[PDB]
Amino acid sequence: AESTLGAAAAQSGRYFGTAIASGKLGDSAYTTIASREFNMVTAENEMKIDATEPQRGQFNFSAGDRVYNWAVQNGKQVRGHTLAWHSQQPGWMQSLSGSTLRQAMIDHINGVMGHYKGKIAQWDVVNEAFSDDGSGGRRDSNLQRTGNDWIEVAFRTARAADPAAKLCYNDYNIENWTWAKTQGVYNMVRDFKQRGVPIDCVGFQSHFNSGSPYNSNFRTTLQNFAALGVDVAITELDIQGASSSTYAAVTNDCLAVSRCLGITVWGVRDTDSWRSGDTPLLFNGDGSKKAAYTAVLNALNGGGQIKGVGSGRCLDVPNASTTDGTQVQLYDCHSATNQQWTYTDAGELRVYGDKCLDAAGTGNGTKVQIYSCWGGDNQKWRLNSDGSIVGVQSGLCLDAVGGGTANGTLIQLYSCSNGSNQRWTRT
Amino acid sequence: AESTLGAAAAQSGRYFGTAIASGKLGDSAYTTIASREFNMVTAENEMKIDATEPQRGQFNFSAGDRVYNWAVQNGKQVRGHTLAWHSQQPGWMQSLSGSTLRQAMIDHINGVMGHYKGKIAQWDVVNEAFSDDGSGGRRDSNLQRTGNDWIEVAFRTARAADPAAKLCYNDYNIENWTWAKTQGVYNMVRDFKQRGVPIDCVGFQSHFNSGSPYNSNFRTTLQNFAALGVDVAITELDIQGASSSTYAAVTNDCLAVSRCLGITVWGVRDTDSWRSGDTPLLFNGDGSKKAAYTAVLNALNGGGQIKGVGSGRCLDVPNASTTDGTQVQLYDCHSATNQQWTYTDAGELRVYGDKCLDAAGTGNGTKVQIYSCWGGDNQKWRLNSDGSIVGVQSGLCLDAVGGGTANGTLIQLYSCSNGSNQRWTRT
Ligand SMILES: OC[C@H]1O[C@@H](O)[C@H](O)[C@@H](O)[C@H]1O
Ligand SMILES: OC[C@H]1O[C@@H](O)[C@H](O)[C@@H](O)[C@H]1O
Ligand SMILES: OC[C@H]1O[C@@H](O)[C@H](O)[C@@H](O)[C@H]1O
Ligand SMILES: OC[C@H]1O[C@@H](O)[C@H](O)[C@@H](O)[C@H]1O
Repeated sequence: AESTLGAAAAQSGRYFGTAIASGKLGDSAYTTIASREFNMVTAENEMKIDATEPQRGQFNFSAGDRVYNWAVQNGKQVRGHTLAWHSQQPGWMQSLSGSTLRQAMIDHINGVMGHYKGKIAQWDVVNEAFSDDGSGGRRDSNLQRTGNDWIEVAFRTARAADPAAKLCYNDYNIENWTWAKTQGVYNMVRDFKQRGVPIDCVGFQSHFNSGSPYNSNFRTTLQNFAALGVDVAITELDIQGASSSTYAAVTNDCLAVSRCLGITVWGVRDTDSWRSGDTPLLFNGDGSKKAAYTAVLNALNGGGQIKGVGSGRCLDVPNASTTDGTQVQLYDCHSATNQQWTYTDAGELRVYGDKCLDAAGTGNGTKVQIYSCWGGDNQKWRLNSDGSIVGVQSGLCLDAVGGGTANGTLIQLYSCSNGSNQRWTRT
Repeated sequence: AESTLGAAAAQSGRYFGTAIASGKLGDSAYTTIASREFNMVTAENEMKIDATEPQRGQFNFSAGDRVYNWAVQNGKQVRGHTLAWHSQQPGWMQSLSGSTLRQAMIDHINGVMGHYKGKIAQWDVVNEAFSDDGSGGRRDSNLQRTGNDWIEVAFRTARAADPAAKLCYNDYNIENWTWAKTQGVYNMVRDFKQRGVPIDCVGFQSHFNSGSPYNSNFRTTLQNFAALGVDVAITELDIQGASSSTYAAVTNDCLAVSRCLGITVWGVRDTDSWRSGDTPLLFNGDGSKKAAYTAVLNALNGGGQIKGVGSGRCLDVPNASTTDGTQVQLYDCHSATNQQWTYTDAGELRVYGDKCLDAAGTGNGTKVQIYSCWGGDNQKWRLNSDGSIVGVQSGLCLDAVGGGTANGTLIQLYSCSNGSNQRWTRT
C-alpha cells in the first residue's frame, strides 16, 4: 500500500518502525496508531541489561516478551536493544570491573540472545561506546576498562549465540561526516571488517536538534559506511520541532543508499517521547498526524497560490484585509498578496507573512479564516498528494461550501469526501 | 516607575492586575511575579457564590479573606467577583425559584458585601446575564425567571450595602460593537442611567481567541459606554496565542479612553490559566516574560535590518546560507535578504520567511544561529526599549562576542550588561 508509513517503506524493500513501551500497550489510542503505521519494533527499555538480568545469572524476559508478542501478533519484525552498554546497568553489574565484568558481559549476551534466538532481525550489540569530547576516542566506562577489545568480544560472542541476526553497532552524533566521533566509528568498523570481526550493520540514532542539527552530508556518511560492506539504519530518529523538510530529507537520504535497511522513529506520539518538550515525532499528543507525517509518507511514496480544481478559483482573503476573524473565500486568481500562501515546515499556511489560515473549531461547517500565527494545531495543515488539505487538529478537509464555484464562495471544514471542492493545486 | 506593569499603568492613573488563586499562594515562583508586577487583584474563585455561601445563611470567607489579605498586604486593590451569577451557584440555590430565590440573592449580596464593606474597589455585582444566541436578550436562568428586574434589584441592593464600592456589570463577547449581545448590554446600561439605577462601571472580560477575535472597534465600544457616564474596565483579559500586537492594541485602547480604569489579565503564568492550551498570558510556565509582556510594558510607558549600536554593522547570515545550524554574525549593512529580519507576533526573529534566530542552549557563550521555526522558547525574543534583545527561554542578551566590531564577529547569548555590543537598532 501507500497510505501507511510501513507499507510505503515496503515499496522500496525497507521498513519504518517505532519504539514501543510495554506500559502503554493497554492504551488503545497508542496501539491503534502503532499497529497500523509501523512494520518494525524496538522495545524502548524492556530489552536493556537491567530489565533482562536483574540479578547476576537470573534472567527475566517478562517485559521484553510482552513487547515481542505484541510485535509478532501484529505482523512486525523486532530490533533487539541493547546487549552491552555503559548506561542503565543493573546495580550488581555496576559493581563489577576487570575480568569479572568481562565474563558477566559475555554471559549476559549469551543469556538474552539464547532466549530470542532466531526471533530478532537486528541486535544493537554494543551501544554508545565512543566519547563526545571531540577526540574521536573510546568513552571511559567500566566496560572499556576491561580492555579495548571488549567491543570485538561482544560481537564475536553475539554471532555464536545467534548467527541468524544482523549485528549492529549503535551510536549518536555520528551522522555528520566531519565530526571526530563519526570518523572514530568509521575506522573501528573498517578495522573490524579487515580482521574478520563479525559486524553486519551500523545504527545511526539520529537524534537531531539545535545543538546537533541534521546536515546534508549525512548521505555521504551513510555511503561511506555502506562502502565498508555493512548495512546501515536510522535507529532512534526524532527531530526537535519536527520540521517537514528535515524529516523528508532524512528519509530521502536512506532511500538514496541501497544498503539503508529502514528507519525507526523513537516513539509514537510527541507525548510518548523522551523529549516531549521538543515535539519531535510524527503524531501529536492527540494521536493526529502532523505535517511532517505527510512529508515522510510522500517521500517514501517517491515524491504561491492555492486554487480549487472544482472551481478553478484561488483561496482568497476578502478585500485583502488583515483583520483576525476574516473568513477566506474563492476568487478569480490574480497575483496579489491576499492570494499568496506560504506553507511552512511547521505546516502552516501563511499570508501577509504573519497571519495564518485558522480553523475556529473542529466540527463540520467550521469557519476557515485568518488569525495571528501562534502555533496551534488548528493553524496546522497537511497537504495530501491527492490534492486535499487536511487540518491537523480536526482531521477535516478544506471545503468550498455547497460545492460553490463562483467568487465569494466561503471555505469551511467538512468531512473529507475527496470531492472536487476539496481538491486544490499549488501554482 | 516603569519597569513593572502595575507601576507603568499607575503613571497614567490606571492599574494592571491579575486573577489570584489562593491555592497557589504557597508557590514562591507564583507570588514573586504576582506581588511584583500587579497592583490590582481579583479572586479567581474564592469570592463566588458557592465559595462564600456553601449553605444558605452560612457564610464562609476563609478563602476569600486569604486572597484579600495577601492583596492588601502586598499593595494591591481588589475587585470583588462575583455577587449574582447563573453559574457556579451552590446546590441549595439551584433548587430555589420565585420570590424565594430573589430573597436569597438579596441576602447573599448583603452578606458578602457586608463582610468586605468598604474594602473592595470594584464589585462585579451581576455577571454574564446576556445570551450568546444572537438575539441580544437576557439569558434564561433561574435568576432571570424570577423577574426581568433582578439585575436592577441587585445593583440597588449592592449600592445600599456598600456605597463606597464601584458597582460593575461584567460580561464576555461584548467587546465587538457590531455584536447583538454588545448592543443588548449597551441598551440596558443606557436605560439604567436614565432611570437612576446605580451602576458605576461595565466590565469587559475580553476573552479573545480565533472564535471571538479582538477587533479594533473595541475602542469604539469602550468610548460609547464611557460616553454614558460609566467607567469601563478590562476584567479577564487573555488572548489565544498571546500575540504581541493584539496585547499592545488592547492596552492602547484603554489608554485612549479616560474612563478606562485599568486592565486585569486572567492569570499569572500560562500554566495557571483556565485555558493553558492557548498560552494566552504574559508569562510562560517557567515564569519568564513572554514577547507580549514587553509589548504591553512598552505600550504603558508611552506609545527590516538589525544594526548593532557599538559596531554599526548588521545581523547577518553568512553567505546568505539557509542550512540549519549556521551561526549568525555582524557584517556591513546592505539590502540583502540574509539581513532582513521579521519580528513576529509570537516573538520570533525570522529570516528567509521560515528560518528562526535560534539559541542552541541557555548558558553564557551559547551559539546563536538559524534553525527551522517550530515555536520553541529558544526561538522567542524580547526587544526591550533600551535596545537589548533578550532570549525568552534563557533570559540572556544577544551579544557580539568579545565586543568585536569587524565583519565576521559571531553572535552569542551572554549575561546582559547594557554594553554597546548588546544594543541594537531596527532599521
Ligand atoms: O472580494 C473582494 C476582492 O477585493 C479585492 O481588493 C481583492 O484584490 C480581491 O482578491 C477580492 O478579495
Ligand atoms: O454544506 C457543505 C457541504 O455541502 C455539500 O453539498 C458538498 O458536497 C460538500 O463538499 C460541502 O460543501
Ligand atoms: O561574510 C559573508 C558574506 O557573504 C555575502 O555573500 C553576503 O552578501 C554578506 O551579507 C555576508 O553574508
Ligand atoms: O567573552 C564574551 C564576553 O566578552 C566581553 O569582552 C564582552 O564585553 C561580553 O559582552 C562578552 O562578549
